[PDB]
Amino acid sequence: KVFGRCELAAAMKRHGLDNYRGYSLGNWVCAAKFESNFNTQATNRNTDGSTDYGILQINSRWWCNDGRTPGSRNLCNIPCSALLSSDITASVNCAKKIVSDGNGMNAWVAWRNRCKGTDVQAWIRGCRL
Repeated sequence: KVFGRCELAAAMKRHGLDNYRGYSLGNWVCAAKFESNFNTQATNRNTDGSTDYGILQINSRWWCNDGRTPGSRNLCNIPCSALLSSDITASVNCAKKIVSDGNGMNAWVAWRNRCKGTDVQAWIRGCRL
């Protein structure tokens, strides 16, 4: 499922992401935009053999099990395929664990390079939240 900007904002808000660990809703929507272009089915292979899954491009080396990343930890206790679902619950729950890890949203490269320090409030403009 490819989410609309405001549709995703509302879904993330309902799932408790607005201001989670101090990150306003705009940050999460911006991250999703640049990580997967709002597509829940996005997957990307990394040079180290691990794969990024879903709306927030969560990595298989540490967070989910995809059966093909040797020596990986499954910290979110879920199969990576669960992260490609149209229901973002699994992605959100796992994202919460990642952002609490210590590096905050810096864990998401696209966020660090394209959202951090920008007017993230623009990502939720016009939305009925």
